[PDB]
Amino acid sequence: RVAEIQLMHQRAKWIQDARRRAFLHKLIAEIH
Amino acid sequence: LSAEDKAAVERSKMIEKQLQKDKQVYRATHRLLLLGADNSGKSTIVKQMRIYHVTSGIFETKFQVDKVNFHMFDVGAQRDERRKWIQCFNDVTAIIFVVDSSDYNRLQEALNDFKSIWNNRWLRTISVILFLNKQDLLAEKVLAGKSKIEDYFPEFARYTTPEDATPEPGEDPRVTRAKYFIRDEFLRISTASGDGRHYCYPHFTCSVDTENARRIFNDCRDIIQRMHLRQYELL
Amino acid sequence: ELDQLRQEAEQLKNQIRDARKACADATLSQITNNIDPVGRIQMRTRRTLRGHLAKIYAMHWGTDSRLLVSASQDGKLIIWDSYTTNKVHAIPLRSSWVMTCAYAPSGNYVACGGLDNICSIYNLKTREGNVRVSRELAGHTGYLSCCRFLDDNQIVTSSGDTTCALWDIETGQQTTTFTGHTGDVMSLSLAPDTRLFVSGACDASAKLWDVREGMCRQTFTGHESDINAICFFPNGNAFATGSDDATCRLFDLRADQELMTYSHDNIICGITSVSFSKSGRLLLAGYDDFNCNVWDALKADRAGVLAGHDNRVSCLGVTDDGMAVATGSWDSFLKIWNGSS
Amino acid sequence: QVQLQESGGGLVQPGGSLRLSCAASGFTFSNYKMNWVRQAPGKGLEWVSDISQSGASISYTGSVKGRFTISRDNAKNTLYLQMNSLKPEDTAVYYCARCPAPFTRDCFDVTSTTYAYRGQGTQVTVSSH
Amino acid sequence: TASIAQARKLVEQLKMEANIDRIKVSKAAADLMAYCEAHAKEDPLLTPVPASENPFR
Amino acid sequence: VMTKEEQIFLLHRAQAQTREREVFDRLGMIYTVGYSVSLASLTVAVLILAYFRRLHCTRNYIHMHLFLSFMLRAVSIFVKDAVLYSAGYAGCRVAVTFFLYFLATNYYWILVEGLYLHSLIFMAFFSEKKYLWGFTVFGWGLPAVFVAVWVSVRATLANTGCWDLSSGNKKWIIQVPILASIVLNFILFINIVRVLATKLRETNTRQQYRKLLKSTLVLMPLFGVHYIVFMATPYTEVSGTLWQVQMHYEMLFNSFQGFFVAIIYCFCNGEVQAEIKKSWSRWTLAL
Repeated sequence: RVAEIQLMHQRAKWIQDARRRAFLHKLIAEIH
Repeated sequence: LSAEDKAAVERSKMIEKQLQKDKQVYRATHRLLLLGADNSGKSTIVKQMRIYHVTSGIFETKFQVDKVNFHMFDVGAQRDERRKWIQCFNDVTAIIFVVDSSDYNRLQEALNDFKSIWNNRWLRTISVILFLNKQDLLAEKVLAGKSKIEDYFPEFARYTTPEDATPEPGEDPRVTRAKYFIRDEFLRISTASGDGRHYCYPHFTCSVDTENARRIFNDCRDIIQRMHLRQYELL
Repeated sequence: ELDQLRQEAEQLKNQIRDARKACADATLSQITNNIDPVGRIQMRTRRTLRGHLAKIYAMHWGTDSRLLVSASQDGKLIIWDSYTTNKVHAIPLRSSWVMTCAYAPSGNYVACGGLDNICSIYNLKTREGNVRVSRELAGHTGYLSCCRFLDDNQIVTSSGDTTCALWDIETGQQTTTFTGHTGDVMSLSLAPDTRLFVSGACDASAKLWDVREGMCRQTFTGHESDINAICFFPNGNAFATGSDDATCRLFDLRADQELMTYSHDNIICGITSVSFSKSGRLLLAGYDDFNCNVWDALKADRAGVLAGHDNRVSCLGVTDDGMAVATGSWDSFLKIWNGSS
Repeated sequence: QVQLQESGGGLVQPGGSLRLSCAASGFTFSNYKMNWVRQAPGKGLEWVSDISQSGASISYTGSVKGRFTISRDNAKNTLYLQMNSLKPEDTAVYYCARCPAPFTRDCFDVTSTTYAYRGQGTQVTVSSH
Repeated sequence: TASIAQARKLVEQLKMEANIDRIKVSKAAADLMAYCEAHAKEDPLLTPVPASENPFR
Repeated sequence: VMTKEEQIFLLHRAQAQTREREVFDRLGMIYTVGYSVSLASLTVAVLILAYFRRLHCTRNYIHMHLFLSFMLRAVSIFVKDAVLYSAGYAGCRVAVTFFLYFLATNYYWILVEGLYLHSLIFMAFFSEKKYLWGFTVFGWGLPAVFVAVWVSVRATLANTGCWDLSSGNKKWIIQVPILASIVLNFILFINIVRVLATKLRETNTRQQYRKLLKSTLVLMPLFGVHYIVFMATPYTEVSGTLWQVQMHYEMLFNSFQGFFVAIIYCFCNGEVQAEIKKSWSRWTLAL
């Protein structure tokens, strides 16, 4: 397991998940 | 560029490539220096290594072991004094110093010669392949009992056989005790100075076995390894 | 009988010492205090001759001050063009333990020798253009330490058997033999007129010999250790000797005694090569401490230091016109040094 | 000129004592190692003992170990060899040898047949009358 | 042995070396100084030459 | 997963009508500082090695290549951090490709160092040193192959968004060749230590053991032993003690490996120190 590549992939996945969660939180604020 | 200058540059390039090929040949070959007293069996070792292959000033013998070429140089017609020309051998791969183990009276002279070689300023970085030649003669002299080493070396009286000794299974205990006493006498001088920059490789030679050259080859390998270990500061 | 001869020899030596003391009214240092000091000499490297496979043991300049011959202990004798750093020739040697080399004044022959006890002379102007072993000289029972050409037909060679010999190229035989040294002769220096030559040995003595006659003229015992190098003064009336005692000594062929001693507390290593410039004011000496020292011949001070070699200096030479100084070393590099204004 | 003058020797009864003195001139005595070399009749030169410049390291051969004493005086430039409990086999011509180079530990060829840096030596004969 | 012959040859050589016309050391030193001064300007090592005439540029 | 939840979520609804980033920033800061220090030390070492012609040797040539690989790896990491942090742009993919290539070259140059030492101790007996040229092909040519093919696969299979995000098992086209260099070289290291001990056993004394310990320590940064500490570890969540310890170990040691190697093999090298002392003495005497 390469530490650098694993960290890069984890950070990319975290960025995507954070964007999705930010959109969900922005939408639920208006909906709820 | 001038035409004459261009021709000079071309011939210089040709000489450079010839020198590159000569350097490639030279690096593969390893040069060794053979030393020993008159009573030592240097001539027999040279003859064996020449026949098996596996006014004059100096003699060169070329032998190939495992596709590796070694050039052994033996001193020819030279005076007793040797403090000057020995400096020519400051970059040889190894020095094979052959000692007549059966010569008790001249053993001290051999020890002094080995000490001088080991402590030479220009030979401090050159390892020595020590050969305790004529082991059968030493065994016969020990078994005879007419001559005792205690007279020449009183410290042999209190000497004891090392625990790490590996004698021949059918060898008399006195013979191996004496041979290891001689080896330890050489090794004390060897370890007295050097600080690990060069090493001694004592061997017991019968002047007729074919393995001697092979032994030298092995020793050379070790030296080369240690040389690399000295480049990486691992020793 | 032996005791009487020894007593007579001791009396003769005492008489010679008394004569030398009587003729030594004053020293060089006493009267050289009134001359302007040379000062701190600074020199820089102009060329770096590389290509030798092993340590350089000796070198010699040609009469044209352009082509220089160097010998390496890998079995090679390289003739370089100093100005353009090109390799003019690269002669392989049958014996790889060459210790000295000599360039003929005419440049048509190059001599070498070493532990093989054979003086090998090679041509440079062959009909086909390829160099080959022109002649081989044999007869020395010791290692060949130095050799110098007198002409295209005669060569003076000193060997480790405490013997010098004048050989004839055409016949390959010892025309003249010089004996008397007790220690191994390490170097020889030809006089400008080539009629006399000085030779230094390992017995802390130097001897002057007549080329045409063949007997020792003068003997000097100023040094305390083996003399490794010797060089004639440009005027031919003096010479300098370097020894392992870390001290150079200047001897005069007329005063028959040492005139000046060059030494320093910080210097404890041996001296390998010595040479004078055209004027003779500067004495360049190579030492085992990886640097060369240039001393003032009259003031006896460290005028300059040349530190550009990785290993000990083995040989030093000065061109006939004195334009640059060539210094060889065991680090397989030949450094050419010159001054700048 | 390097020269060494030896004194002491002659007929000595077995089991007695003797002293050999060496006077040095023409060189710095304090900067060279000193050795004693004996030549027995019918035999060659052999090393006996040696002492360094400062006397810190002193070594003897096997035949004379524990019997001879070697000392040096730099102020007087004098080398002393005190021999006790002599043997009939110890008769020989004794010479003093100097290291060829200063600040050098290895005496390469001080036992050479025609070594220049040695004295004339003195005869030491151990006989009973 | 050749010890007697060697001693005789050494004595003869010493006799030959003793009968020489030695001169005062001061005169030899003065001659050396004069030779050094006369050729001082002809020594490139002692007096560096300009790079224009120097072939080691 | 990504911001494509908009489509499905809005269609369904119309038919029916901080610790993690802190840890990431801390890791980024620590490895950036370590890699900057390593880059400075390694460029100083490269300048020192190139200054003196005596140091020019095959061993020092391999050391220079390793230092250059480390410097390129650090530069690529910095560029990737700049481009990604603070979108399928060509430069964005190129930065990640260069980062992966330089990482692979660094790993394979550590492997080349190990192989060269092993050849010197076992294979370079009385032979020429032309194999260095082949090592160069192993140093840069081999890493450039399997990465580039991966790029082609990345250009032909998905080619969606930035390449910093995992898209299956294609990353093993690059990781698997690297991991071997982690394992095999490590084995060589052990072998070297063994024969090194043998050499000590052939020269002799308790101090020998002490030397062996030192002989181990300076050997650790060159061979990259620390990787084998966490080489065999599967994917883990961004939380938990295991992941935090693994990151704080791996990033720190990888950042400081170049600095340690530069100190040990260039700054602490006896030949380099002797050359520096000689040059300083010459400069002081001349001035």
